[PDB]
Amino acid sequence: QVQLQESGPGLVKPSETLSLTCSVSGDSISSSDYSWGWIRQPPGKGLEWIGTIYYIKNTYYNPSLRSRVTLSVDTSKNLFSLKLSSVTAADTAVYYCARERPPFDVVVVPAARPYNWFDPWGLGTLVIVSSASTKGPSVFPLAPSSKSTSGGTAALGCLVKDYFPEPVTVSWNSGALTSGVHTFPAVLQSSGLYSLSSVVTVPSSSLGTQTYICNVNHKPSNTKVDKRVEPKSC
Amino acid sequence: QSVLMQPPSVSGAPGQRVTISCTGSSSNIGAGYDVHWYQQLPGTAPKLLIYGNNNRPSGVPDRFSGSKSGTSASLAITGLQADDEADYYCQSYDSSLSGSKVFGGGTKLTVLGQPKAAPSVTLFPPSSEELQANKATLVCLISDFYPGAVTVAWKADSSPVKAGVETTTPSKQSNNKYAASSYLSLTPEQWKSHRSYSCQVTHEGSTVEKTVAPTE
Amino acid sequence: NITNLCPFGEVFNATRFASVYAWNRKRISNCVADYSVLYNSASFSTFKCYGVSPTKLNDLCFTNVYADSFVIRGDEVRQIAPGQTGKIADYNYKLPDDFTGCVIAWNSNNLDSKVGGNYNYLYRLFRKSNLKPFERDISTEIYQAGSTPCNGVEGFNCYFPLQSYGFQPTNGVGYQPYRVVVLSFELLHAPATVCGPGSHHH
Ligand SMILES: *[C@@H]1O[C@H](CO)[C@@H](O[C@@H]2O[C@H](CO)[C@@H](O[C@@H]3O[C@H](CO)[C@@H](O)[C@H](O)[C@@H]3O)[C@H](O)[C@H]2NC(C)=O)[C@H](O)[C@H]1NC(C)=O
Repeated sequence: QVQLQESGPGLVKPSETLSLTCSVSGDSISSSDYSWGWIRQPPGKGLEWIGTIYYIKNTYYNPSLRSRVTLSVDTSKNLFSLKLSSVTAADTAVYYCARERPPFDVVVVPAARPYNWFDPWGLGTLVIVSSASTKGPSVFPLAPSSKSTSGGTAALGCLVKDYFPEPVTVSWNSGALTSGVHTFPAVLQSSGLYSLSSVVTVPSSSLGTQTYICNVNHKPSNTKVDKRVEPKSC
Repeated sequence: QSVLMQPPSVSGAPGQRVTISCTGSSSNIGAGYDVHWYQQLPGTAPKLLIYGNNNRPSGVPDRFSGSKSGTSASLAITGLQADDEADYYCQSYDSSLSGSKVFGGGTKLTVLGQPKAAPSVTLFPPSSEELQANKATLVCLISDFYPGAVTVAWKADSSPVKAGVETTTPSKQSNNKYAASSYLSLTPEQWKSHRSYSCQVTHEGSTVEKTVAPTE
Repeated sequence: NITNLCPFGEVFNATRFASVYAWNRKRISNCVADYSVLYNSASFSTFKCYGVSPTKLNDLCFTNVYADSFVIRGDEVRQIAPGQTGKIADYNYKLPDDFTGCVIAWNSNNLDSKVGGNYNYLYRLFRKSNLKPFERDISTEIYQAGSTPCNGVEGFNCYFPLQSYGFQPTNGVGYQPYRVVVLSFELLHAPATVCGPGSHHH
């Protein structure tokens, strides 16, 4: 059994240095057989190798990140560490450490490095890069255009833009409208602020008859906003 | 963006066989380097599934198999079970420039538990309220699709737009089908500098697009 | 009385072969060498001779013969020939342009690959200059690709000079292991000491 445990600050401001530490249990980081690596995953996206350190001093870096990556080993704490300089919003990701092992029955470990795989993996730690202070959202109407109006159903909604931190709650007509409603999870923008949208599918013959208000609540900033959504012409 | 190319989604009924390809080039898989496969269950870290093209670590069931041929590799899953719904990643080594480990873009495997459904797409231009606030956001809302896997691509006068785009992972709505959203954030200047913008939504290999124009 | 056949099975039937970067050389002298039985000893994928005609090799004599042996992958057998270039010819085993000898090779997938992979056959990937004919580089010094010295440590622009082949049984033939034996014939201003049966010496 080998276990790896990440640890790092959850939030870092842009241009700062991200420092992460991975503690190894059930093995020695002074190994001349195994290497120790970092991989990351932006929320909702794929995996990206950061770099690897082997036998205390040997390093191998992702070429597109090499200038910003520093790896090191502390044998007294049985851990290895990652430092990523000059972070931007593109560096918001879950960071995993992993043991990188060579194929079985290998005599010359450094010669087999291209055939290494990752096993086991740590639990991962989410790092958000943002300079955002707590801030209330702006609410804009997503009006039903002349398109859906011509048919049977009509889609309309509310854009809840540039708030921090999460979460924000959205209802419609103070909770009196619930069917056909879907409120999406938030995206984190490169500004370091969140946005989400809430949509409702409604009968087209209701657009003059029925009022449609989205109620938006952002408790951290103590902000509440009602927005009426009407079919204002092009 | 990833150096190894995987299909974004694969699906099969419980008990069927399923394959996930992983195509590289003569500088990685075609250069003789091994392919490893990791399974990422939802909410969990990746875990080793296949190593060295076709070897199973202890604990990985018989139903998983791997192979490689030329510049490509393949993960096969027989007797599909609900436990198998996950994202699968291939990984190899690329010798170009100074050398680097490379990953595929990942494949969402869906074990079918309901009928397939093509997405409905609605593209909202920036509201006049937002434009008066000196901002522009195009909102592309996608709903009522299954499996919950979709690829979103934005175009400004047929030119692919990468920056200013953010997209949510498909999540279930009240009828248990899936929905997703994508945003293109622009300044008003660049909003009005193009004839039209396209939100293109690819689902199970079929692409539907919606278009908006600042004039219309 | 010199009825002792040359010990070719010692080289060809050796249970283990060397990596190409540390290729082996066996000195063979003071014996009789029929090459017909070599060209009939097994099914060789490659059997090319340079400098002397392969028809009447048996009617020739030489001071001594050297048998170099190693493993490479299939697509690299073509580099074991005069005038060739590539990582093997440049960095691992180099034949001269005026080579006189024979290159013999056969597929060893049944011996040198294994399920899960055999990664213990290595080749040299980096070198500051090309090998001269028949020279050998067994060093494992970190390769300094850039302006900053390596101090025996791997890093950017500091690379371990050797790399594994990945030999698995289901590899394409171009990536399967091949055992290679190179026969060099030394013609020196000295009495012959290796002779074929069909020469008028015998
Ligand atoms: C490497 O080892 C193999 C196997 O031990 C050698 O092949 C063997 O070669 C002998 C040659 O003396 C074969 O015996 C011959 O049989 C024929 C008639 O079939 C006869 O005309 C010969 O006089 C001799 O008795 C033997 O069958 C053969 N074995 C196999 C399995 O092919 C091979 O020669 C060795 N290589 C070298 C370079 O020494």
